[PDB]
Amino acid sequence: DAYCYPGSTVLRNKLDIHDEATLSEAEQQLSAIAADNVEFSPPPYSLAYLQNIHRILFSDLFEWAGELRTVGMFCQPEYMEKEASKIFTAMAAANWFEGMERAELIAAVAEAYSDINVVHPFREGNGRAQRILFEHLIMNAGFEISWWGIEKDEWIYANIAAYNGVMEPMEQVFEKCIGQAI
Amino acid sequence: SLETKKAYAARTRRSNYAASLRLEGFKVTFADGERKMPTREEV
Ligand SMILES: [Mg+2]
Repeated sequence: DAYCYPGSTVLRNKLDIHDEATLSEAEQQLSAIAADNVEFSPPPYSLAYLQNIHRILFSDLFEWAGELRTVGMFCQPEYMEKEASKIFTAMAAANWFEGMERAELIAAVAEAYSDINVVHPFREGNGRAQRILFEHLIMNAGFEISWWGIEKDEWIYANIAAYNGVMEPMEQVFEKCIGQAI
Repeated sequence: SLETKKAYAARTRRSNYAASLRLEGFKVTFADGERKMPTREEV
């Protein structure tokens, strides 16, 4: 993969870090500080909105922060803009889930999360940038959101279930992460 | 609602990102999301 160093699996970073362990700690810390500088913004949301979050999170490490996948992995690169546009257009047609009760918002957010996940716009950091977007999406809909509502094993299985078209595990994830109205 | 939405996000984003790091496999707990964060001074 061209994003990585020659003869290695570590992606090239601005800090010239060459083992995967010390890059995760650098990525985890530097992106956490950046995550604390992301403000809620009102809709319409879009791929560019998602790209803006990714650039804010990882611009201290990767030059391609905010840029879209150039290699395949999922939706292939040449169709990602088309596919993301379909998803966000449908979300916009549903008023970005505003006006929906909790029960309805859970089913729509679960399905929208998997759809966007299939696009997978970035070489790395897709899940983190996507969840910050879905934080804004849920609180724009008017509800509290905390990813502490589920643990990692449940999250992995819900995403696997969603790969195979079964959304019920994704729905109970948001059933446990979406709370009272703001 | 807009100013309250931004206020809610600013109150919860740091804890939510620590939780989001936990979903990705990072060894981060709830206390890590409550701790003071160091300034950007990458070594
Ligand atoms: Mg994910």
